[PDB]
Amino acid sequence: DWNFEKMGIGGLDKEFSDIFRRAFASRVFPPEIVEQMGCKHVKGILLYGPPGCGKTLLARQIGKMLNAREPKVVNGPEILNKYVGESEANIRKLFADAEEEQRRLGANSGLHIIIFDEIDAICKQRGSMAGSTGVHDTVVNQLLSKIDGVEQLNNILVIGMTNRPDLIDEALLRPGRLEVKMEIGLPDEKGRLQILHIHTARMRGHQLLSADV
Amino acid sequence: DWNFEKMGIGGLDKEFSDIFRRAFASRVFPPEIVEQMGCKHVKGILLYGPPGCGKTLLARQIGKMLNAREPKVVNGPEILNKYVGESEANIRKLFADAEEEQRRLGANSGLHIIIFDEIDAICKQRGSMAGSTGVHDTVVNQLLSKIDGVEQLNNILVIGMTNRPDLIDEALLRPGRLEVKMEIGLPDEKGRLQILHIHTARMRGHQLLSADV
Amino acid sequence: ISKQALSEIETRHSEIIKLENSIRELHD
Ligand SMILES: Nc1ncnc2c1ncn2[C@@H]1O[C@H](COP(=O)(O)OP(=O)(O)OP(=O)(O)O)[C@@H](O)[C@H]1O
Ligand SMILES: Nc1ncnc2c1ncn2[C@@H]1O[C@H](COP(=O)(O)OP(=O)(O)O)[C@@H](O)[C@H]1O
Repeated sequence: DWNFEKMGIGGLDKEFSDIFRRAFASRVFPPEIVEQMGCKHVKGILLYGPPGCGKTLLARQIGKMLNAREPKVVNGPEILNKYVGESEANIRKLFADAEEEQRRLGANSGLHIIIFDEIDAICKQRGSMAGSTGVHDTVVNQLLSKIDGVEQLNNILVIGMTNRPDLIDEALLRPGRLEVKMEIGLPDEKGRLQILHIHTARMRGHQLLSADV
Repeated sequence: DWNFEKMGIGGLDKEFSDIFRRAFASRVFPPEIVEQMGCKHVKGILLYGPPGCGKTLLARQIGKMLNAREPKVVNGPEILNKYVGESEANIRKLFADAEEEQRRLGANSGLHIIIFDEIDAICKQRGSMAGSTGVHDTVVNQLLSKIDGVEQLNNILVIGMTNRPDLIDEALLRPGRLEVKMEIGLPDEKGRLQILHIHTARMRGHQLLSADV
Repeated sequence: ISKQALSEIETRHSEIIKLENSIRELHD
């Protein structure tokens, strides 16, 4: 079901074409090509734009169009730890399934998609804060090590959303972790038409719209 | 049992008419047509003006008028705690009842009214107040992450009140996000007459006021 | 002039009172 209107998106066809071109392509190709080339599968994406401008709209639709297990979504900075250390336990409990699957099966495991709402809530300048407790540094470093480090990962996809790309530490943006970046500006006239239609199909279905409109 | 006069608010008839039209229109018509439309109720209202113009009393009376449960009010920044993480835990407990009730019955639950006083005390511009502990930026992120997001809620209504509407977040006042933004202004002569009559009703009824006035 | 403070908790599960009751009972 790749209708793209049954799903309900505001004429963002070109956006999806470009994202599939850039990524999700090595994902549907012969592994043998990936051995001759030796190019790894991209595992980082970012979607930012006018606050809630259909920013979570497609985030709530991608979970359907995929023939793998339902992607796990993290809704905002709920990684709270009251005693000591369990913030790093929470961060750990996100990637356990990927580790287990990769150990169980390799080169054909599948994909696991993780979504961080309010990325900006938890990822800021490491040294800027002067607070006595350094929890933010602790979580930032743990996440950095998990996404990138001596240990290798090949069956994950991290997606990040912020309504203000500015308060983000540059270390997390180094090439090889979140190299890809994309913006969602505003809807064209033509896309506005499809939008109106999508937002008015039921209206016309039950004969509640005056022909003058 | 009800009456507009019973409340004892005068001079804001247009304001009440607009509020009722844009807030309570979908909650009074027979369910069949509204359900045939697939429209989501508005769940946001914001008020502001100079002190002593009857903003507090307005919310007091609007809450009292409903045949719903007693509204839960928050008196300024009263949801802060001395530890890491319980600003969010406090801003999150406010929605347990609505979520539970929606999941038990669904589509037939009563409204849940929440009132914030001086919203500007807690919710302000992210990227500002560059002090320490980043708690404010975390609270704002949670509040938005919870008013809207991956989960759906249709039995809530939030009222905010401020005096300096230029310091609130942009998305917090966007569509479906305190979208209705009203403007209470100093009364007119007719408003003055109505007000004086309202505050001089218990006197004429006991012959305690001389007819000379 | 500036600065604010913070606080934190830890895993302690002492319950020395109950352990003291128990061990005293053991002694008797
Ligand atoms: N182009 C669009 N097409 C369809 N719906 C859109 C579009 N732009 C915005 N919307 C509407 O905006 C909402 C999409 O969710 P939204 O992006 O606001 O969530 P959010 O990212 O959690 O919000 P916020 O960032 O403000 O916390 C839906 O009500 C959706 O219908
Ligand atoms: N429309 C109105 N009807 C009756 N009283 C009003 C009205 N507007 C203002 N008042 C009077 O003004 C006062 C309300 O001020 P209030 O709205 O509480 O200020 P704030 O909004 O800063 O808290 C009350 O004493 C009330 O008698």
